[PDB]
Amino acid sequence: SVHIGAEKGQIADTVLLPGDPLRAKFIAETYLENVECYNEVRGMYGFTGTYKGKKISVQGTGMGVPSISIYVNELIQSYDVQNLIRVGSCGAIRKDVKVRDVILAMTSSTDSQMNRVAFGSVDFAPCADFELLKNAYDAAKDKGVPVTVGSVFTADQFYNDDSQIEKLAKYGVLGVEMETTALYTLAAKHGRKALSILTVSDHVLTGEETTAEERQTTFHDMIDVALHSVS
Amino acid sequence: SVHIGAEKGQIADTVLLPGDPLRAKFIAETYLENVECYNEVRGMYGFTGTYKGKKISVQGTGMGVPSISIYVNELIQSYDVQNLIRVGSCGAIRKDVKVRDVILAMTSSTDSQMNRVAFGSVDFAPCADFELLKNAYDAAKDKGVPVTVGSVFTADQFYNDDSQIEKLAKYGVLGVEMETTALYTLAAKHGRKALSILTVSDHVLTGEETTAEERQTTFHDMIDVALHSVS
Amino acid sequence: SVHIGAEKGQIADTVLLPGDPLRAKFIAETYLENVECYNEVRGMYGFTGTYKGKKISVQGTGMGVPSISIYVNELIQSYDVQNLIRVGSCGAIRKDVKVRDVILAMTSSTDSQMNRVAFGSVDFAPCADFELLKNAYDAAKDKGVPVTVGSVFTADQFYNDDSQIEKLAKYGVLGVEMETTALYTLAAKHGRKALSILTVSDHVLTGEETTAEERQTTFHDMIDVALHSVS
Amino acid sequence: SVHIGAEKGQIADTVLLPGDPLRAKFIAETYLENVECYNEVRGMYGFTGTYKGKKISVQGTGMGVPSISIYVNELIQSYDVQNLIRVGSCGAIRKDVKVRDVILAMTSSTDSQMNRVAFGSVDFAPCADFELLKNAYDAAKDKGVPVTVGSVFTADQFYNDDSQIEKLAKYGVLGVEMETTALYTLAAKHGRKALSILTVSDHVLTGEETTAEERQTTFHDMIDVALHSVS
Amino acid sequence: SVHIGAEKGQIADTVLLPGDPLRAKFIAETYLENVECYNEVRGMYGFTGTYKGKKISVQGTGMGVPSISIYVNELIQSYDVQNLIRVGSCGAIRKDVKVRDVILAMTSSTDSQMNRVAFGSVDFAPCADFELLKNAYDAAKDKGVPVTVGSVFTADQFYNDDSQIEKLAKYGVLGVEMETTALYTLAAKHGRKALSILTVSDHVLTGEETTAEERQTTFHDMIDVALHSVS
Amino acid sequence: SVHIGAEKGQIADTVLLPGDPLRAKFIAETYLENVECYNEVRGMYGFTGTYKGKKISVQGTGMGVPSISIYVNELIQSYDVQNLIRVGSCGAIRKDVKVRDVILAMTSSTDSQMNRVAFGSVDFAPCADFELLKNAYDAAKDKGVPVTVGSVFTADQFYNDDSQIEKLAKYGVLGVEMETTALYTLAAKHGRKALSILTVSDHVLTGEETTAEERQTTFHDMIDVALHSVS
Ligand SMILES: Nc1nc2c(nc(Br)n2[C@@H]2O[C@H](CO)[C@@H](O)[C@H]2O)c(=O)[nH]1
Ligand SMILES: Nc1nc2c(nc(Br)n2[C@@H]2O[C@H](CO)[C@@H](O)[C@H]2O)c(=O)[nH]1
Ligand SMILES: Nc1nc2c(nc(Br)n2[C@@H]2O[C@H](CO)[C@@H](O)[C@H]2O)c(=O)[nH]1
Ligand SMILES: Nc1nc2c(nc(Br)n2[C@@H]2O[C@H](CO)[C@@H](O)[C@H]2O)c(=O)[nH]1
Ligand SMILES: Nc1nc2c(nc(Br)n2[C@@H]2O[C@H](CO)[C@@H](O)[C@H]2O)c(=O)[nH]1
Ligand SMILES: Nc1nc2c(nc(Br)n2[C@@H]2O[C@H](CO)[C@@H](O)[C@H]2O)c(=O)[nH]1
Repeated sequence: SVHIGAEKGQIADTVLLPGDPLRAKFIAETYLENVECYNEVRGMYGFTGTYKGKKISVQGTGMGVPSISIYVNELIQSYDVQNLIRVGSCGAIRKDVKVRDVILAMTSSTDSQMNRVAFGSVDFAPCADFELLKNAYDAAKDKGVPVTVGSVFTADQFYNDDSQIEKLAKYGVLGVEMETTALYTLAAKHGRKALSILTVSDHVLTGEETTAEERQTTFHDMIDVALHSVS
Repeated sequence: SVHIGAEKGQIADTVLLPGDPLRAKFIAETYLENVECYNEVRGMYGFTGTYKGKKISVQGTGMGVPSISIYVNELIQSYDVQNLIRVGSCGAIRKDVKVRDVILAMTSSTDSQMNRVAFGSVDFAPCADFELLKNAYDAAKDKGVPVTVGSVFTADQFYNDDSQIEKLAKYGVLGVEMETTALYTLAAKHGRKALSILTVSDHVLTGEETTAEERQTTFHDMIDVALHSVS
Repeated sequence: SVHIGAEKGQIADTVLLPGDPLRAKFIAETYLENVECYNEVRGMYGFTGTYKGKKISVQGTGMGVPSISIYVNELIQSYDVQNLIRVGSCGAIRKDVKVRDVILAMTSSTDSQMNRVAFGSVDFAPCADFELLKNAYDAAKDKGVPVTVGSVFTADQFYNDDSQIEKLAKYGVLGVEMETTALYTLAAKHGRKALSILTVSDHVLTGEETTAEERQTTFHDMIDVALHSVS
Repeated sequence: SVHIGAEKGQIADTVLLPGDPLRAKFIAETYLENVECYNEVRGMYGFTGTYKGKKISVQGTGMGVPSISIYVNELIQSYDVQNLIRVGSCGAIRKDVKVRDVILAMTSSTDSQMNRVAFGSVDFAPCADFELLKNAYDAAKDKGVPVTVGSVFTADQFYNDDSQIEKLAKYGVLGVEMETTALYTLAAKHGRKALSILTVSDHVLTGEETTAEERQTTFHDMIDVALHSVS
Repeated sequence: SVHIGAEKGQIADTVLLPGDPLRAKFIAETYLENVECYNEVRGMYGFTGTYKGKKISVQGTGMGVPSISIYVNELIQSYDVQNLIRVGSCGAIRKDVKVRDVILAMTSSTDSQMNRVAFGSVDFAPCADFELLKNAYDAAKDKGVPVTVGSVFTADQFYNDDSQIEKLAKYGVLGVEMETTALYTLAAKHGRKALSILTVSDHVLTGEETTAEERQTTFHDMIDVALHSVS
Repeated sequence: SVHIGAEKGQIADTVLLPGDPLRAKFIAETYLENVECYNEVRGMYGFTGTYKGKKISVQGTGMGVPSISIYVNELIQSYDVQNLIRVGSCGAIRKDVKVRDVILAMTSSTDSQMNRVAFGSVDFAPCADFELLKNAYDAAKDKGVPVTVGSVFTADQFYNDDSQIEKLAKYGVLGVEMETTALYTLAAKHGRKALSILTVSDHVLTGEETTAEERQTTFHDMIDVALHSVS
């Protein structure tokens, strides 16, 4: 595989997908037993290890549809990965999305052309794998972790003169990130399972920041939910 | 309201949405107590009645994004309707979608331009209200009704020289109907709740028909699921 | 035929196409001899009968490109229908379109994606069959019925936050309805003949309503023109 | 006016619009009394003269939407031109369009982006002014000149690897030229009157050429029809 | 060749491409030895002659993507033309583009659909042939003629209610003309060499005109640069 | 600045832009004096150091329009960067592009929607800053490094079922990468200077790989050209 320097078997059925390869390192080393690094290519670290005696891998994706598509493609095609879970965050675009909320994306809107390229006059709506979604949801409820289930917006431009998120907020969209559409689309295409779990980095519309302590907590809940949504 | 001849209060918080106004009549009269017809405009019958002592209405929608949008718009704007549930069927486009399956749409793809008109370079992904979805799902599981959760395709043309459903099947899309995108989009826009529950009228790709008896059963399960997903 | 429960021969060469299936019933029973109903499917009534000893049928279409396309498709493919005439109304978008005017559409603009789906980078301009147009025009002139000949706009959304009709008015477009583009496109594709004849339900831009009496008259003139444009 | 070197009044209410400025010269000098040339700018000759004691002008347009738009724009804006009549030819794309036929375009399809630029998600259908159309039609019938009334295709590329005219033929489109959409669109926008009258230069699909003698005749009929459609 | 009445060999490897066929005549007769006119078709004059003992031709193109595409297509396909150089002018859309500047276009933006037709979801960026570009640049520098190298905008509409040139100026685009995209695209497609050299007819945004004397000079420099960029 | 943890002044006027943050480290440490790392955020290392007594920085960009846009945006907005030079490689899509060639992109095509989002019906052609281009070209020629000047294709999908590069090759496009369009577009928008210099990682169409030794050499020439194109 071109972008991942690993061997047959070095990668688990379940990969967790942060955007930052340093959060990849942090996650593995903080949460997992007998950790191994399998990829050092391009600094986009991946790691396999164990959680409750079950194998789990953690691969960085980079930022943007185009970067994540690369990793998801190779993970699926070259390493027969079965379940794929994005664990990152997003800018919240609604007031009712609270900074302690954990978002489970049923679907994703986008200004990426990726789907228009393949489909033309169809708006393809990507779709989370429901069984993973239900699991993650259950895992949250049973521990009373605050959870919201709805849609997000996979953007191409972080800095965006022509942002239409105001209109997206008005249609119930929860927050904007930059990966989900690609994950959900590529996974479904290959008959695989995928889900994005997200925390709120800030409220983008009402301006305000969230604190370091608030981020640590919700981060930690995201990884918890992800892990138990699986074991 | 232009298309519905009813009075303030004559319509419930929860409306069920068949496409056929004669299935609207059938549903109400078969399932509901002390039934009343409130709309005779254009033959697109609507009915309010009672189920387990709780008010429920049933309004026909017509076929197509443009027709349902009319009814959904008026129901929401003129009659402050809170929950909206499409109960119809669809052509299945995958082999693994069985003729006894009951489909709960998390989202919908489309070749309707309705969203491109409002959004331009965004693929808007419509999103089912999750709380209704979960309810309907639970209601099925607890009675052991076979249920599938995924996406569908809201088409504009029934007869379609340029059908791309083959490609849609390959991405996990379950079946094609002609209403969901509109329901989900208009509902979310108005901060309301919506869901499409669907049965399989036929397999469109593998050609074969389903029998009258198979349709009666699954139909009956759809209305059951809808009702209990609410009470 | 899937949507029409009729037998070979039960449907005439010339079908008149109201949107409302109750105007279908009204028209037939008010204007035609030895009337027969051939379709009760979905409440979308169709009727064959006689006018001046010549067979004429009247089929409801529903509202929207997607609904009418269904009926037009089946009428053409399953019942070898030769001439198709939409008789409905429209919202007028110009001041010079008077509430007593009868509109004959030479062509139609649209925000439906139906043609973009089939054609891509082509703006397909649908085209009325001229021989029917000329007839209808003659039939009006010879009785001195006020008649206007120009274009309309086939819309997808009745209620439309992103309405561009102001700009359409400025280019001479007369009024907005929701069926013509589909009729004209499907008819021409099958080497058949089609025409939309329309009355003014209201002025949409200058706001004002038209009265019940004004509508009865112009309605009656529309059906007159349609019938004589044929006999 | 930038592209036309003429003075207030030097140009008539009725301008005839060939594409070739040498057919402009030919037309005027062959058909008109006391001829005057008013424009020599860019070689795109225009001429005013008299026909049956009534003033008529004849201005070359060039080939393509972009060129004709220039001349039509200036003629309308700078010289208050009221009626505009394209007299050129086209490649026929249907077998039933005979080489002696004279085409009156009710409307025009296009791959020009001109309308998509102004309108976005609307397919704008340009529309001939009916009163001119009727006149031209009458003028043909009364002299028994063979005449067809339908649509054409305004193309951007003469030589076209991606030609979709095969599909356009199947929808009843008669022939392809390169000016009409622009004429009809700009004229209607300015509350003016326009019409394209066309002869068949060749059959494009069935390959075959038409002879010099056949072209002279039909040409001559086109100019005849145009003139009498006015006097 | 359909649009050019010339014989095998009558046209040089290097053709200069003004838009005006009268500037074509002027150029040849002012700059070239033993001049011959080979095309009189449609008034779009072409001329072959000699400059410093080397053959050079000069063909008018008309205005617009669609017109120039015709001439470029035939010149390339029918007369095996190798180098093609547009010598015209443009409206400047930036303050820093001075009225004495000579523009060499590396590339061109457009609202023509020509490339979208062939490519769909790709923005094709046309590309000047660099060897010609470098030559022309050198030829300017060595004589100290003021020269700017950047991009332009090939527009379809001269008069443009929906002009986006303000936004184009902000991205460094230098000026607007109506031919370059077509030249560069068709030339590259046929493995040929092309370049647009342009003078400033006016500043379009800041309104002001340039004088007749300023135009004569820069014109003369354009033709100079073109010729020496070749000998 | 959100994505780069550096202080005012820590970053030079001239930044070199590899995609791989490990090639960023390699480049700096191999080519530059008194090297300093200023960014460790996300593993996307940036470094400032000295070359021939002049300050030069080297920042990784990630893969894809969306990732590079982030870094370019911050570098320009937060650190007033003046010149930006992408030094990476690309898949060659033409036979005449030799594995030892060094590509200087005058412009870039794309299937990214980034520009369509901002521009709509315009194909925006991004444009390299010519002064940097000329420098880099000169620097190559004077040392006799093999250099090609033309266009490339900025793709969104590395793995691409719907690849149109075959058609792009036919129009002279040299190779496909994933960053240039974004660089050139964002740089020009902010009145800055940018250039992509590229080596050939493989021939994508004719299949064959290039060797490790061939890559080391051309890589080394790319960095050489970049540096001297500046000093
Ligand atoms: N567009 C956008 N992306 C965001 C935002 N906050 C975050 Br964390 N992201 C994510 O973080 C990366 C860029 O910061 C991308 O992967 C996004 O998924 C935001 O406020 N806006
Ligand atoms: N496009 C499409 N629509 C279908 C199909 N089967 C059914 Br029931 N429908 C639904 O039935 C109506 C038309 O028959 C529309 O509302 C659709 O929701 C099908 O096989 N294809
Ligand atoms: N969009 C639109 N459609 C209209 C209007 N008035 C009428 Br009657 N219609 C027609 O009536 C149906 C919806 O009311 C559609 O079939 C349209 O053809 C109007 O003011 N606007
Ligand atoms: N695209 C196209 N245009 C044609 C054709 N025949 C003729 Br005459 N034209 C017209 O002639 C000019 C180019 O030859 C354009 O103005 C068109 O209006 C044809 O076969 N194809
Ligand atoms: N759109 C546009 N085209 C221009 C302008 N100035 C000139 Br000279 N042109 C060129 O001149 C012709 C129309 O006047 C076209 O070929 C353009 O190349 C201008 O200010 N705007
Ligand atoms: N699409 C594409 N990108 C390529 C290729 N070879 C290379 Br190195 N790249 C570049 O390398 C990264 C992905 O491998 C992207 O940044 C591209 O710029 C190729 O053959 N195809």
